Amino acid sequence: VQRLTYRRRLSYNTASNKTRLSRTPGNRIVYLYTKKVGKAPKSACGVCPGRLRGVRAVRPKVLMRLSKTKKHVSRAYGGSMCAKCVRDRIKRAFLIEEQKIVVKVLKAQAQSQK
Amino acid sequence: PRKIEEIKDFLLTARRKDAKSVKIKKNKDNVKFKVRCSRYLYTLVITDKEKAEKLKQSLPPGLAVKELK
Amino acid sequence: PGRGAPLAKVVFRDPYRFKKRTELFIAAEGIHTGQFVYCGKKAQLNIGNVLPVGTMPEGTIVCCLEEKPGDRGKLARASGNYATVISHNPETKKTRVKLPSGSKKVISSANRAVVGVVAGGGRIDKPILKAGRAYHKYKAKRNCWPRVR
Amino acid sequence: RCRKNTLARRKGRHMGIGKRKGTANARMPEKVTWMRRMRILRRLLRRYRESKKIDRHMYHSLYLKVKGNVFKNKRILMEHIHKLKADKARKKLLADQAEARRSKTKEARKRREERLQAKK
Amino acid sequence: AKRTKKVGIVGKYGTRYGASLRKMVKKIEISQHAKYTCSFCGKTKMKRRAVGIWHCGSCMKTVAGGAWTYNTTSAVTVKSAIRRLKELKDQ
RNA sequence: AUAUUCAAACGAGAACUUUGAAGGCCGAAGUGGAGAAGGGUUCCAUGUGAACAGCAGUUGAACAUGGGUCAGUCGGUCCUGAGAGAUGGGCGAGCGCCGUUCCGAAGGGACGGGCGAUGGCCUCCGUUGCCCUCAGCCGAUCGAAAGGGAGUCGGGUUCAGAUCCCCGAAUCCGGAGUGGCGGAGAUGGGCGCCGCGAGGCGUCCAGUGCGGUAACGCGACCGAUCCCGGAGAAGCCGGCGGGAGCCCCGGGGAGAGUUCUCUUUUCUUUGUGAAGGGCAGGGCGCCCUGGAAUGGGUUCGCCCCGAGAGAGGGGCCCGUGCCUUGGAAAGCGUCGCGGUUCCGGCGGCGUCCGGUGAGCUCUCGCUGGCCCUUGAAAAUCCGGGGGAGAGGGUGUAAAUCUCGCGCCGGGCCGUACCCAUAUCCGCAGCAGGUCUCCAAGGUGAACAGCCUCUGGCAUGUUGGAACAAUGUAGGUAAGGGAAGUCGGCAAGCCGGAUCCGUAACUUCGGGAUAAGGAUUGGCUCUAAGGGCUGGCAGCCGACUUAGAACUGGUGCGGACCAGGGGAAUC
Ligand SMILES: [Mg+2]
Ligand SMILES: [Mg+2]
Ligand SMILES: [Mg+2]
Ligand SMILES: [Mg+2]
Ligand SMILES: [Mg+2]
Ligand SMILES: [Mg+2]
Ligand SMILES: [Mg+2]
Ligand SMILES: [Mg+2]
Ligand SMILES: [Mg+2]
Ligand SMILES: [Mg+2]
Ligand SMILES: [Mg+2]
Ligand SMILES: [Mg+2]
Ligand SMILES: [Mg+2]
Ligand SMILES: [Mg+2]
Ligand SMILES: [Mg+2]
Ligand SMILES: [Mg+2]
Ligand SMILES: [Mg+2]
Ligand SMILES: [Mg+2]
Ligand SMILES: [Mg+2]
Ligand SMILES: [Mg+2]
Ligand SMILES: [Mg+2]
Ligand SMILES: [Mg+2]
Ligand SMILES: [Mg+2]
Ligand SMILES: [Mg+2]
Ligand SMILES: [Mg+2]
Ligand SMILES: [Mg+2]
Ligand SMILES: [Mg+2]
Ligand SMILES: [Zn+2]
Ligand SMILES: [Zn+2]
Repeated sequence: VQRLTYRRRLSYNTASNKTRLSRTPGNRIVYLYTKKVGKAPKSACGVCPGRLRGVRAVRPKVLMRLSKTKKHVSRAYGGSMCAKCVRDRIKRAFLIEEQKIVVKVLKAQAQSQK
Repeated sequence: PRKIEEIKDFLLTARRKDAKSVKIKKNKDNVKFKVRCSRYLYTLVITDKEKAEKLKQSLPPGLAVKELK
Repeated sequence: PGRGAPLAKVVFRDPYRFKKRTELFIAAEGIHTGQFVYCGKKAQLNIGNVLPVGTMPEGTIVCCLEEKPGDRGKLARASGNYATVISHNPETKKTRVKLPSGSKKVISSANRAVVGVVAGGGRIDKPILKAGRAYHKYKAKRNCWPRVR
Repeated sequence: RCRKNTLARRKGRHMGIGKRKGTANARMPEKVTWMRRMRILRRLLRRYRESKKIDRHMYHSLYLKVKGNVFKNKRILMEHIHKLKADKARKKLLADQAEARRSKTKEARKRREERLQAKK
Repeated sequence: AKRTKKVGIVGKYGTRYGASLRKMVKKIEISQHAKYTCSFCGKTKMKRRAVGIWHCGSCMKTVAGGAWTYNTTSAVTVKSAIRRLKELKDQ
C-alpha cells in the first residue's frame, strides 16, 4: 500500500495536527489538515444541558464571517437562551408582579384598618 | 466556481465589465460556456447544440472568446 | 482540588452601581442550587444564611465563623466541622463560642458567621486502602506524602 | 494458494482441534454471539408486533423472556409463538361462547320480567 | 445466581487490604454508589458527583450533602435544632 | 548481527566502481518514506586521486572549482501557563537585594455638547487646542517553532527548491471624501375630483422588514455608554453505532508471465482537490395533537414515562459520504505518428459494473464506569437585555444595512540536506544513547515468531587456502539417573487449544493452568446457527460449531510460538 507522510514541520499528534485522507485527481492519497469542530452556544439560563438551536456551530473567530440571521433566532433573547426558560421567565415576571400588587394592596388595607 | 442555470442572467454576467473572457468546451451531451470574472468562474451548461450555436452568435462582441479542446 | 468541603458560588447585586457581584462561600449542608441566601444583621435564622453571632440565640450551630470582625471567615471551615454559640455578654459586646477542637474562645459579637454545618461530613470514615489513593490525595495538596522515618 | 486454501477452509478442512491456537472466545466472542442473537430475536418480535400476529402484552412478556434467555433460536421462538397463539385462540373461543350463553339467558329473564310487568 | 457469599461490592478488591478493612469499606461503597430520591422531583436520580456534592439527573439541581451519603445525621439534627431555635426566638 | 557469483564497460591498473543477469537479507514495532532537537554546507554537477576513508579504490560525508533554500493562507511573529522581572515602597557600608499589588495623586482614553482657529465648490465634513460630561485595573514587561491562535488546494516543473516557482481554481484580514454599482429600508391607505374605464390630478395619515400555533425560517432587516451570557475552554477507561482509507470476493477491459501437461489462468492497473449548491446518512435533554395498568417502549448493557410513554406530523445541528460547478481541457494505462533534433507536440482507445466483513487504522456520535484524583488561563470573536440618539415629511425620498457583485494591499525572519549500525553526543564512519508520524499478503488469538510484495542493502573498517590443539556459540549420546557440586549451578522436562478432573489451607475473594487424564493430520460428507422480495415461495449469502465414515510405517499444537510439579520452614 501507499503509506504516506506529514506535509508540515510538525510531527506530533497534537490537537492542531489532525488530518484526513483524501484522493486527489492525480490518483494519490494525501493528508488534508482538518479544522477543529465547533460547538453551539450554551443557554444562558444555566440549567438546561442542551445546546441552542438555529445557530451555526463554528469556531469563535469564524462568526465574524457569518451573518446575524445565521447567528441568532428571531425571538427575545434569541440565540442566547432556550425558549423553555424564556417562557418560564416571562411567566415568573408576570406572577411576581401580580403578587407584589396583592401584597401592596393588602398591606395598605391593613394600615388603613389600624 | 458557480453554476448558472439560466440564459439571460448568464448573458448579464457576460456583459459585466469584469468579464475577462469566455471559453466554450464542446463535449458530448453538454456545451459549457465558462465566463472568467474577477472572483468566480461562471459555467452555463446546456444539452442542445442548436442552443449552443445560437448562444454563440448572441454572445457579446467585445468579449474574448476562445474555443478549446 | 485540595479541599474536602465543597464551595458555593453565590451571586449578589451591588447596591451602589449596576453590576452583579459573584462570591465563593464554604457550602453548608442542605444548600441547593437556586436557593436564596440572605446576609445581614436582620436576616432570619435558618440554614445557609449568615448573620452576626450577637443576634443568634445560644446553642446555635455555626460554620465558617469569623475570628475577628471584618476578617471574612476563619474558624470552623473544614469538612463536617462546626462551632456552637455558648453565651452572650450584652455589655462589652462579646460572646463565647466552642471551637471544634473543644477550646472555648471569646469573640466580639459584631462578627458574621454562617448558620449550619460544613458539607462533606464523615470524609475520614472511609479508609484509604492503598498508597495509590494516598498519593492522589497529597498530589493535589503539596509534596509531603512519602514520609521517611 | 491462499485462495485455494481458503476455499478448502470454507468447505471445512484444516479447521480441526489440532489446528487451533487461540481460545474459543478469542476465535468467536460470546459477547458478539449474544449481541447477534438478541438483535435477530428482537427484530423478529417487532416484525410480528407490527404485522399484528401478536398483541403488545404478549410481545412485552416474551421480549422479557428473550432477554432472560429462554429462546435459543429464531425457529424455537417462532414455534413458541405459534403454540401460545393456539392456546389463546382456544381460550378466547371458549370465553366467547360462555359469555354468549350468559347474555342470552340474562336477556331472556329480562324479557320474562318485562312481559310480566306489561301483563300487570 | 448469587455469585459471591460474603463479599459484595468489595469483591473487586480480591484478597488484599484485610478482611476488616474490606468489611468496613463495603458499607461506605454501597452508600456512595447507591442512587437516592430527589426531594424536588421525586425521581430516584440523585447521584454523587464528587465528595460532598450530590446532583439530580432530571432537575439538574445540585445539593451539598455528605461525603458518602446524601445527608448526615449531624446535618439533620442541626437542621432540627436550628428550626426549634428559630421558633423559640420568635415565640 | 546467514552470502555471494558470472559477463561486459571505463580505466595504466578492478575481489570492492558502474551496468545486466543469478542467488540472498531487512520483512510494513523495517536495513522503507518523512520530521523535532542537534550539525552547518555534509546537499548538486564536474575534475583529481598528494593526504584521509586501520586492505584497495577508477569510489567518498576527502580535496579543488563552481551552483543551490523564492510564502498574506507552513511556522515564528500575538496570548497566557508553571515561572521570571522593573517603577512605587522597604532594606542595604556598598555593588545592589526583597517585593509583584503589596505604605503610589498608578487613566493622556471617549459616546456626546459648547467654546476658539483651519482646508475642501468654508455646504457639510475632516484634522484640531480648551472647557463640560463619561471611565476599575490586577498591575510595566518577558514567558510555548508539541498549548490557544481567521485564511491554499490540484496538476506541472529542477541537477539541487516547492501548500514557496508556473498554470488554474479559491480564500482571510484591512482600506475607501464623492460610497463603485445593485438590492433592502420603501414606497401603502383614506378622502375629494377628472377620466366610460385603465389611469391621472390634489389634500390628510402611516411606513427603523416579513412568514410559521410551535420548535423556527426568509438575502439584509438602525442604534451608544452600560449590563448578562456563550465560544475559546479540556480527565482517564469500557461498550456500541455511522462514515472514510486499506484488505477481501464476483465479473468486464488494457498490458504482461506460464503454457513438456493443465489452467475462460496468475500478476499489474482500472482519479478527482479546496471552495460553493442540492441530497442520502447520523444525532437532538426541540415543537404540535393527544392522554397511558391487563403498564408500555427499548439497549450488547442501560434506561425513559401524568414534571407527559407509545402513535402520528414537524423543526434544528453535523454532513469528511454521493451528484453537481471545479472536470477532462488536466492525470494515468495502453497502441501509433511526427522534431534524427530543441518538444506542457500530436493522435486515437480506455479510465467500467457490483458484494461484503466481531476485519485493521483514522474520525464523528451515543452511552456508561473511577476518583478523599474532578482533570489551565489569556489574547480573540460573538449573541442577547436596554433605549441615550439619528433619520424624511410623501419625494429626485432620508438616516442606515452582518445581502450580491466590484477596486486596492498584505511588510520582517526560517525554508537545501542527515535524522542514525556513516552528517547528532560518547576524542572515531564507536555493537552505547537520542522525541515522533504512516504501515501490505499467508499462518496464526495476535503490532508474537516464521516466509513473501512495494521500498532498500551488499553482511557491517579486508580478501584467499586448509580444517591441528585450546577456545566462543550451538547439537546429539548407549546403561545408570544428581552417585557431581558448598549448593540440581548449567542444561534438560512441561508448553497451544478442546473435553473431563481438581486437594490442604483460607482474610471465603482465592489456591487454580492445583495436581492428574484423553484428543489433535489428510480427505469425503451430515446437521445447526441469517437478510431481501410478495407457519409459504423465490433470491442472496458470511463465517463458526458439533457429529460420522474413510485413510496413512501410531503420525498429526509435526517448523515457529509455547507454565516442570508437589510437601514444608524462616
Ligand atoms: Mg473525493
Ligand atoms: Mg437562526
Ligand atoms: Mg515527594
Ligand atoms: Mg530474520
Ligand atoms: Mg528519508
Ligand atoms: Mg528514515
Ligand atoms: Mg554527495
Ligand atoms: Mg586504506
Ligand atoms: Mg499564490
Ligand atoms: Mg509574547
Ligand atoms: Mg528583583
Ligand atoms: Mg506557538
Ligand atoms: Mg501550536
Ligand atoms: Mg414519544
Ligand atoms: Mg484526458
Ligand atoms: Mg440589539
Ligand atoms: Mg526540506
Ligand atoms: Mg559502519
Ligand atoms: Mg557474516
Ligand atoms: Mg565482503
Ligand atoms: Mg546418556
Ligand atoms: Mg537412554
Ligand atoms: Mg562428593
Ligand atoms: Mg552429594
Ligand atoms: Mg537453573
Ligand atoms: Mg499449591
Ligand atoms: Mg515454627
Ligand atoms: Zn434552559
Ligand atoms: Zn430532581
